[PDB]
Amino acid sequence: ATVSMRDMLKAGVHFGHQTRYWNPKMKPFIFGARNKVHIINLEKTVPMFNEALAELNKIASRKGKILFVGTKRAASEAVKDAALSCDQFFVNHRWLGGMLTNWKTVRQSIKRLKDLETQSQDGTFDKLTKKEALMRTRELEKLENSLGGIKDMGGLPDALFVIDADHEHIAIKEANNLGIPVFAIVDTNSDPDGVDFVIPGNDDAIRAVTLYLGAVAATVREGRSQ
Amino acid sequence: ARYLGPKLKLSRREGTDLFLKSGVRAIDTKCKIEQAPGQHGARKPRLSDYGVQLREKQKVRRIYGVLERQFRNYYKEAARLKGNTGENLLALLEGRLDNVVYRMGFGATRAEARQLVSHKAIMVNGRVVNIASYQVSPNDVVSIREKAKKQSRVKAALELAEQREKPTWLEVDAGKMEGTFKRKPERSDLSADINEHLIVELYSK
Amino acid sequence: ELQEKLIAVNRVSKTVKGGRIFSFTALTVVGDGNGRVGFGYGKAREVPAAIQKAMEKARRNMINVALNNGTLQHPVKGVHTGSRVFMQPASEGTGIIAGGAMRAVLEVAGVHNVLAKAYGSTNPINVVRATIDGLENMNSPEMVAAKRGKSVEEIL
RNA sequence: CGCGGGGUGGAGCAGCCUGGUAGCUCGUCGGGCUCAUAACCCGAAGAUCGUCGGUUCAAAUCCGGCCCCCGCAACCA
RNA sequence: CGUAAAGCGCACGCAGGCGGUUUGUUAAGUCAGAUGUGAAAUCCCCGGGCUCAACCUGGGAACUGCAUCUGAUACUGGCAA
Ligand SMILES: [Mg+2]
Ligand SMILES: [Mg+2]
Ligand SMILES: [Mg+2]
Ligand SMILES: [Mg+2]
Ligand SMILES: [Mg+2]
Ligand SMILES: [Mg+2]
Ligand SMILES: [Mg+2]
Ligand SMILES: [Mg+2]
Ligand SMILES: [Mg+2]
Ligand SMILES: [Mg+2]
Ligand SMILES: [Mg+2]
Ligand SMILES: [Mg+2]
Repeated sequence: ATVSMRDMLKAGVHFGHQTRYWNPKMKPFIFGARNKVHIINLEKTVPMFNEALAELNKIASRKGKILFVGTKRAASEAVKDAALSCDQFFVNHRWLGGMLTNWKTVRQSIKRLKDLETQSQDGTFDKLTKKEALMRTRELEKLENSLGGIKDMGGLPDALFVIDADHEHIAIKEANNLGIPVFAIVDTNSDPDGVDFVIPGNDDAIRAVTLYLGAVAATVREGRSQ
Repeated sequence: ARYLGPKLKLSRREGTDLFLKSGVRAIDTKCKIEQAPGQHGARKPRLSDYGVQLREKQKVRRIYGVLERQFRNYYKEAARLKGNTGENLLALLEGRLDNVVYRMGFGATRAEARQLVSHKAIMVNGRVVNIASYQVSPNDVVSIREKAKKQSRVKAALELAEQREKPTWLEVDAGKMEGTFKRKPERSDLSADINEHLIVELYSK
Repeated sequence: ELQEKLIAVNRVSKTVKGGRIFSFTALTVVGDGNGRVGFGYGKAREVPAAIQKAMEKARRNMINVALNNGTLQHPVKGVHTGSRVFMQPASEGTGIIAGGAMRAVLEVAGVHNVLAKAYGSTNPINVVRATIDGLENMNSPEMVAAKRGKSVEEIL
């Protein structure tokens, strides 16, 4: 809903990477350097975060599908909880190159997963040999990790919320290709060029990602309540 | 200095009625209009860009019965004039005396109209004019001289003209056999299957 | 309503261990004759498959050109790799006096009057890219005035 | 039979002219939606373009045959 | 003009080319106007005469130049600080 400088500063949003890894494009949002580490200017974070929240709310009210993309070890479970609890979709394992631009092929895999999953419930993996009941079970496990968050999406989304613009550059680029706006939490070592709603701030602390996700999940929840 | 070969052959090569016959019958009843002439006629000619430009130019030349040297002079004159080069070129071709006498209807075809002009049956503004290419000016009066006012070919040609779209820019009377060229026709009044830009482009290569 | 045109088909080879693998490339341009034009380059083992891939690719990734009554706004220059391309607005009736690839792209984009001249390598792929880049880097009085904070009459 | 027109998911319609793309509306299945239905939303399924042929790298499109449909067509004591 | 042809082996330096900023002045370059001249024909525009056309012809435009006179002083040049 609403966040403030104290909450961001308690969760450690102002901390950035070390100076020798920064992006010169990220200079405007940089406050200073302390002990060879950049410090992110929260006076820029707060209005940008609130402005991104407003745009996300408007999309949610118009029944837009939101794809929560975050795949680092520090934000995988965080992004899964936020998207389940906001009734939207997510990716929290390795992003498949071409999820969006190659949606036709990726969709065939979605159909395969649904059929395999229903067969498991029915009991189909009993007539076949034990090996065929472990192979298919292993296939279902892999397909769940990869496309288990977008099996019900059914189409190209209307916005992406990428936790790490650095790590998830492929997803951002596919979004830019298709036409889908990106809301991205962007650290000091990252490139904000492909992002439409930049949100400067630390993207590696579990506390910070939980902060961003709770606020974003509440906004989408309230916008669908409408 | 005039094409004397078969007429429907040109219409088949262009794949379009060139009005080279009077119109007593249908061109599909007189020839195989859908098939190009010659041994390899049924084949579908895949035409290059230079080919389409050349075929367009040849279509216009064969409609009006104008050879290449004179036609090139027309383009030069049209390009020199002010306005639009393609529309000017069509205007000159329409101003030829053979075309005018055909359009008012003292001739089944443009070949028949041309023979009348040549054989001194036509008068513009009261004077016998023998020159086919003679450019008629606005407000001119074209008449059939008294000596030739008897010809059955003229009578039947007038009847056939009643069966075609009557040009809006000339004023004809079939009782006196005299027409008035009021104004120069526009691109709205001419058949839009012509593509003049191809001719302009062709002559600009 | 989209007019399409195949500019060039070209046979290439790969020279695999067994010998030469011949495949085909097709360059096509599509446009709505009213300011939108795109180009598509497709490869395949057969000519129909190649042109089909190119046409589909070209229907996507189209762009919008600010056309002035079937003519250009002002003289433009386009450059891609070794191909330079000069284009100039002309007066109604001139026609499209352009080169080989430029002819197809301009006709399909709706330019009816232009004076064009390619300087440099006349490779069709690079020529098409340069002419489309020139048509895209061309601005109209409305956007120029908006950029400069004036009215169109102020800019004339 | 004569002349003209027509045939595209179950239904109703574009696409044909300029040869490269099966679109629009309803309907069907499944889900959400609704306590449920309805309304709404999202998917999923559904045509080989009447058929037989030719044209041509390529045909719903261009050409012909057959099939049907429709209008007109001169004939009822 | 790195590798396709193409940076002298390197430097100093006369002639030459180019010249930070301010004021004043001059008016050379520059610009504006005016005048003289730039033969006629030819090219171009609007007309006219040969039945049309080629051709001939009336008027105009043009001849992008040069010279002189009168002005402007932004910039370049000169001179002065
Ligand atoms: Mg001769
Ligand atoms: Mg060269
Ligand atoms: Mg060498
Ligand atoms: Mg060398
Ligand atoms: Mg050296
Ligand atoms: Mg030196
Ligand atoms: Mg100086
Ligand atoms: Mg002076
Ligand atoms: Mg003279
Ligand atoms: Mg005269
Ligand atoms: Mg004269
Ligand atoms: Mg000075």
